[PDB]
Amino acid sequence: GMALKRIHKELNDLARDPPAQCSAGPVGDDMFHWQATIMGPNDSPYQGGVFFLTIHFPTDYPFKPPKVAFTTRIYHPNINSNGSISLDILRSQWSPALTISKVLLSICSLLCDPNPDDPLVPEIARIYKTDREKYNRIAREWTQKYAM
Amino acid sequence: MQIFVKTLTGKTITLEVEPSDTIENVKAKIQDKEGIPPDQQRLIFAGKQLEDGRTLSDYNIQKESTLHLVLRLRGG
Amino acid sequence: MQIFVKTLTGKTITLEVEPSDTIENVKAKIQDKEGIPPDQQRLIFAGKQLEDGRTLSDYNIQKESTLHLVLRLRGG
Amino acid sequence: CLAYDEAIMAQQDRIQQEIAVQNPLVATLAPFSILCAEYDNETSAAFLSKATELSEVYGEIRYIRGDGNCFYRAILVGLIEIMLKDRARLEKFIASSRDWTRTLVELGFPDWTCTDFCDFFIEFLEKIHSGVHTEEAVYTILNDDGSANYILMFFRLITSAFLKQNSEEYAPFIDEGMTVAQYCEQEIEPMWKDADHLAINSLIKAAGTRVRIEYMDRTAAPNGGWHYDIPSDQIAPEITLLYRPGHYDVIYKKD
Ligand SMILES: [Mg+2]
Repeated sequence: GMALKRIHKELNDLARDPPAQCSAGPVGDDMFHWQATIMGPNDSPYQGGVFFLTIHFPTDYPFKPPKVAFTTRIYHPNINSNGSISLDILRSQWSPALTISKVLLSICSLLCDPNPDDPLVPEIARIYKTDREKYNRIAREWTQKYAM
Repeated sequence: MQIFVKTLTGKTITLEVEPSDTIENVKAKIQDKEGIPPDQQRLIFAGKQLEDGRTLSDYNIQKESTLHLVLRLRGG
Repeated sequence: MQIFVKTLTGKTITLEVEPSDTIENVKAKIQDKEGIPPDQQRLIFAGKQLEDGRTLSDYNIQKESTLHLVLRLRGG
Repeated sequence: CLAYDEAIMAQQDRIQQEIAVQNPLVATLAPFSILCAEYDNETSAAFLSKATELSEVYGEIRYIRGDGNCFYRAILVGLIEIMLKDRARLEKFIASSRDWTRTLVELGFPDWTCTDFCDFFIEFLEKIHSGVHTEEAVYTILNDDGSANYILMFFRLITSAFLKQNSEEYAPFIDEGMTVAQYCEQEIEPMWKDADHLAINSLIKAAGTRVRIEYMDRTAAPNGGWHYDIPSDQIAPEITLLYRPGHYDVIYKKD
């Protein structure tokens, strides 16, 4: 159906022109479930890390958003302990003109620049805001522990 | 009259209202019972998102009607 | 004083108003010129919707200010 | 909490499912009496009065699902109905839709997704033109969610494009804290978003059509009811819609 045709186009474009730091695709016969990887940005406390994510496309894609969560634990104000991601593109501001490539770019961008408006993990947001030295230390420690 | 407002969890809130009550009035009423600011409430009846300035009568909401209460996304 | 009301048809309506006039009064004046009932009108100034019971002075609307008018046509 | 935002998303999906089971995307024609039968003198006298008066002029109503997309859907049904009766018009609209497609790329829309929606809609029209799609097949496509929503996205896209083409004029009409750019990305381009006058004006002018909206509210009205023509400039309207607070359906003159 139309969802499957669209998902194939998303895969083709991503294979041909992937977002920097990012790879992704189906794990098996099911086109509706992908795994993705993001390399920790350089000049970030996630540097050297490899972070895995799970993408589930709904049956009415692209008219509803894909569901995207980290499976690698990560220390971040906008990403919670279940790997849930607080990013407008995934919920309030999804449109069918967007692609999984743009979602991955947006997640990368979020790793470098956390959103301070109504953060998903308030404690970590405080530490980012007020004690960057400690935030970077812990983020680096979790990178070593979970993402190496 | 009696109308019902169904929340996220399935919980049904009963309200007492006039047909000429505005949606804003109904949201203030819901605030009185659940303590949810009106700025965070969306009301839906028969597919339609209900406008603050309009009345219950504008949408032909009758006795024992059930509206949906859907809170606004917070993000972050 | 004079104020201007721009519409999506591109027409500018010119109105004669006092700072003490309500938004309701302004809508009645638009009806006299254009035939749109006040309950079908939405007036905007400074990028926000104007409330019927407030005055032009409450919103700092003054001599030769420009308002924007749309119809209440929101629908799904 | 994001179990929060996800729980809301899940609830929104369940509400939409609830509406979908009850009503198709695009109903078969019904006589106007059915609209009147929604009302009665005991509890909805004002709406009954409006509907009965409209029954003098209108013979049929085509109910459009209330899923947030009803304005776009009513218009595209209206347009496709013209093109089914007017083969020359269809041929012209194909050529013009190919123009909209290049216009979207020129304005910096996302390349391949927007072109994919345009191409799907153009192929659909070409297949009506060639006779590969019968009238019955067309209504089946417009009721099959995947294809129906692909097509509807074309209309969302040209609505957005027209607003962006005319951003300076239209910026001051926005009342919810957004630029024209932000309004397009948040309120026009996504599915499930209601259309307001700004969006309505844009779609009708971008599609090059002429619409009469019968404004069926409870407000005491001059003989015949309140109505609005867009554009407002003496050609007869090509599409007639019924607006009741929060919702659009398509209606059809008796003669
Ligand atoms: Mg008067």
